[PDB]
Amino acid sequence: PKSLLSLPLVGSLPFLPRHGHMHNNFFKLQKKYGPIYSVRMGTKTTVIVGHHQLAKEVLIKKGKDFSGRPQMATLDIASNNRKGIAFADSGAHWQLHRRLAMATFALFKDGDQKLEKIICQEISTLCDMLATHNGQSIDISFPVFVAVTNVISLICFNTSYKNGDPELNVIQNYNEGIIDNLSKDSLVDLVPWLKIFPNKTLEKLKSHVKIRNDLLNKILENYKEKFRSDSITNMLDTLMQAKMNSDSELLSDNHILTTIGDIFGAGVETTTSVVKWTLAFLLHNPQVKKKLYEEIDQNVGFSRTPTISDRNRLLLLEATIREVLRLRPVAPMLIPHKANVDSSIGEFAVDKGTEVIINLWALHHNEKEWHQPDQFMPERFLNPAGTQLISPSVSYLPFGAGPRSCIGEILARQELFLIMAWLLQRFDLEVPDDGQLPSLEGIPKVVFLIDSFKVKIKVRQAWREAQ
Amino acid sequence: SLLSLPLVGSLPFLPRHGHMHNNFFKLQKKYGPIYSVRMGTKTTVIVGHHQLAKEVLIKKGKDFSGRPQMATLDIASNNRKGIAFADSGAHWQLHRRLAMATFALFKDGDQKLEKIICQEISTLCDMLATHNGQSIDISFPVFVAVTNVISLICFNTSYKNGDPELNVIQNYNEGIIDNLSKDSLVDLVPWLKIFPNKTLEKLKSHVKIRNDLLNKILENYKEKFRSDSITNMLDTLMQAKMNSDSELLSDNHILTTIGDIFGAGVETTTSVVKWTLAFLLHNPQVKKKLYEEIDQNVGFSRTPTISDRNRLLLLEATIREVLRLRPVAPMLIPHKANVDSSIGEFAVDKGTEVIINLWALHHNEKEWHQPDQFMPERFLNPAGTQLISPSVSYLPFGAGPRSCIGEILARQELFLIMAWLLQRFDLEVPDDGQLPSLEGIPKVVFLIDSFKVKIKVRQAWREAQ
Ligand code: HEM
Ligand code: HEM
Ligand SMILES: [C-]#[N+][C@H](C)[C@@H]1CC[C@@H]2[C@@H]3CC[C@H]4C[C@@H](OC=O)CC[C@]4(C)[C@H]3CC[C@@]21C
Ligand SMILES: [C-]#[N+][C@H](C)[C@@H]1CC[C@@H]2[C@@H]3CC[C@H]4C[C@@H](OC=O)CC[C@]4(C)[C@H]3CC[C@@]21C
Repeated sequence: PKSLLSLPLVGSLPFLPRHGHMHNNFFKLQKKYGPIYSVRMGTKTTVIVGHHQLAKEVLIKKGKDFSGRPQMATLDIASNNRKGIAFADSGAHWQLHRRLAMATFALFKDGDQKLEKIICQEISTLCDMLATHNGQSIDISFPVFVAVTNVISLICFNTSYKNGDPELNVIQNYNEGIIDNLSKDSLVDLVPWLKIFPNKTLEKLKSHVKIRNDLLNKILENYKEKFRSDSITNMLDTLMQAKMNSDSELLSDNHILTTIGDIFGAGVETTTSVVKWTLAFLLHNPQVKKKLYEEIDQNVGFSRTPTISDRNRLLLLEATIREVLRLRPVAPMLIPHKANVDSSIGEFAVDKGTEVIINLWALHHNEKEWHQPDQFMPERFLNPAGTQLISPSVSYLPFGAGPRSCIGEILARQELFLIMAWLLQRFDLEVPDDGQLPSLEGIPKVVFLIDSFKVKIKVRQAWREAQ
Repeated sequence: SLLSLPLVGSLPFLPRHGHMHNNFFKLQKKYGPIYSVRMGTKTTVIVGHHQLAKEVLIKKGKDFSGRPQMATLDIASNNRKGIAFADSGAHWQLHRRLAMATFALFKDGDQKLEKIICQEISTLCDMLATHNGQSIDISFPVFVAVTNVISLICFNTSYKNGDPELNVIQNYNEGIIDNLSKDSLVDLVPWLKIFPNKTLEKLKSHVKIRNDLLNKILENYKEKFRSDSITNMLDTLMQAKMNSDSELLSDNHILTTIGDIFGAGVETTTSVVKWTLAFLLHNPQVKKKLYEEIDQNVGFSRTPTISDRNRLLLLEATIREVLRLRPVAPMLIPHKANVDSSIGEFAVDKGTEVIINLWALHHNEKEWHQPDQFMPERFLNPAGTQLISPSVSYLPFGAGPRSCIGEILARQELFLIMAWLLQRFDLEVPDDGQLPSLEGIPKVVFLIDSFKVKIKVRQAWREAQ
């Protein structure tokens, strides 16, 4: 029986570009194809991994095999040709700067530079500014941005900004610009639209990165006179020292600049996003918010301000931060990895140079590893009696794992806990007067961001009477 | 057999569709330049020709110098205190007089208005220059500059960079403007009283923050005031009360007058600057001529001064054309008949609200050539060597008893901001090509949608520094 012919197929993708969130689109495909599959774009083959078993083989068991980074035209501009840490390929450059960066956080282990003290100082500044807005609905994005930017500038240069220093608006402006132009889908851009049609994405990215580089360069030069081999106390000292003791090819001035830029961008954008997400979920869940005010008042009161040691007491607050980092991870697909050598994932072959994506969203929403994964439930991280924190699932990796794992996790966890505890001790946070709630859908950029929203700020009466 | 339906109400256009001032203007084709509308028991008269407008504001200004009472205006003005929304009477008359007498304290000296103004503009230009090569919204830096100028006129104080109080003011200013009215204070249908809403409660909560902030300043000034140092607006008001009428100089009355001056000085000037920048982004040809004008007449050996209004004629005509096309108050503030009177020989009863449609006057096709078009040249002789007044149908600052009292301040603020900015900065379209929408948002002030501008330090200024 004759039959019409099937049309020649020159290309095929399993979902529509720019429709839906990529991480969720990859996760939905796991019903059809399993937890690991590949897609080819020209000559580049990419592998997506969506189960914690296989993710741990990529990140840990074989971490060094898959520690590379793929080269992207956008990340080249941002990383000054793959310098820095996050977007540098595995190699001597990345191995050294990563280690020196991790070593700087020991300069702030304890003493007067104890991170908790640096953080609580800026948090005090932030809470004071916020209190002037008593009774008003405001967007707290910038006040937080300034606080974390000062904590990071103290770690990097032992310098901090003064209220109103226009530099803070200049950085805000080129951070905004680069994040808006770098990627529209969690750094996983299947189709290379940038190279098919005429656009100015790369030209915009250069403009913003020029202002960033020139600003950092001005600081790094004015610091060449301040430096003393006897006084290493910040990240810039650590780097400048190794350059003197040298290799010196690796610690060039552009290499140092770009490595500082990564720490700054990483430390400000991630932390500020997660605070905003946490506020948003509490506006949608006043029942959790009420319980957090009760916990913070019974365990800390108002005689003092929260300290890191309160982490052992404010368990629901720690469970909320954990639940927010599960639901809305800062990087729902981490940063793309790359196979440094021929290797394998779950017995499947993977050739050298293959881009490997870990779908963190899939891991955090596996219906077999989590009860009601779509729901904001801080209790999932506490025992039934709410007296002890737990780890309900092994499919939980907000900070990654292995050689490319996060180096600022300690800082981030202290900033988050303290910001939230200080804010909750002093302020009622309510829906703005016109009743709008933030959309919890999110915008998947290099960072998984939430749409800007306003919050009604009111100084709590319990905290007022206590004065 | 078939009859017409009983008709219980009729309005000549659809509420909340289009801009009111323009809907009123369109109706003149059909009804003439003056007609009336009756809402319940309140009759309102709309006036749309310069001849009749000048009879209401000037020839009969005293007959029509009242203000209609509105629930929303009552909250903003603490029950019709202040000046702008105060009914004609002793209170309004005295405070307006004292507010105007305050500007003579700044006619010359170390505190000459041009010195106060140029100081702030210098700070603004230094802040804006840090943004070299970036696209920004210049709303807040201007708001802060002008808030400092007015604060210096009222208290001889200014805010330092970063003072969170400026964000607090910006917040409740935005809140009050957003909830005061949706259409130039000419809200025909009283929706606020028909359906459940929280408009008046949002306004109260914003005004409370304003009143509390102002009260703190005023009661901390009682410990500063001296009879021998009268140098600002608060001094002028306190002296009058010391020399006393004193019943009209209550603390609330002084607060509300100061509130009116701060709000009027800051939100009007900030809007006009944003409107001027928008039009030049749409008219690069005018923008180039301005750069050429200022370069040849002021150069880069010094910053512009007020005396430069004699040479920067295109800049002065551009400002005039922006106040014609996008008046801060397209329908002024509503007036009211204090007595039984007449307009154009028609009877107007006492208590009748009377609205002057300035938009109609400024777009009259018989009085202006291509009134829809942005044409700074219309205010210069064909040779571009002297400013002219091409029509009598031009009243951006009102006229008569309720006319603007800050015109002089505003005209110097506007001229100097633009001159300094054009001397030093290239102002161009942001990187993604978006241009501002010139349609506007008719609120208590005729506002322009928020937009951004790429700011760059000019090479001429650079080289010459
Ligand atoms: C809640 C906050 C944060 C979360 C959830 C987070 C998560 C992550 C993730 C998902 C990655 C990619 C992991 C991978 O490729 O396997 C990463 C890497 C990185 N993180 Fe963060 N991060 C946070 C905060 C911070 C802070 C405060 C800093 C700096 C002080 C920082 C510095 C970095 C850097 C420099 C990298 C690049 C590391 C590399 O490629 O070797 N992060 N982090
Ligand atoms: C471009 C800037 C400005 C424009 C176009 C403008 C225009 C106007 C207009 C049209 C009126 C209403 C006239 C009427 O109701 O018949 C008015 C009134 C008023 N203006 Fe302005 N004005 C400006 C700036 C200022 C400034 C800088 C101040 C104070 C420093 C100020 C203070 C006032 C006050 C207090 C009134 C109320 C007068 C009264 O009701 O007796 N304005 N202005
Ligand atoms: C964790 N995490 C995240 C996975 C990463 C950490 C840092 C890293 C980059 C580093 C560069 C920087 C440039 C800054 O724009 C100018 O400076 C904007 C913000 C970035 C793009 C951040 C965004 C988060 C990241 C991808
Ligand atoms: C000319 N003109 C202008 C068109 C008018 C002059 C002043 C007047 C009022 C006075 C009160 C003030 C309260 C401020 O909110 C807190 O302070 C917000 C801004 C206002 C509402 C301004 C708006 C402009 C005006 C109607």
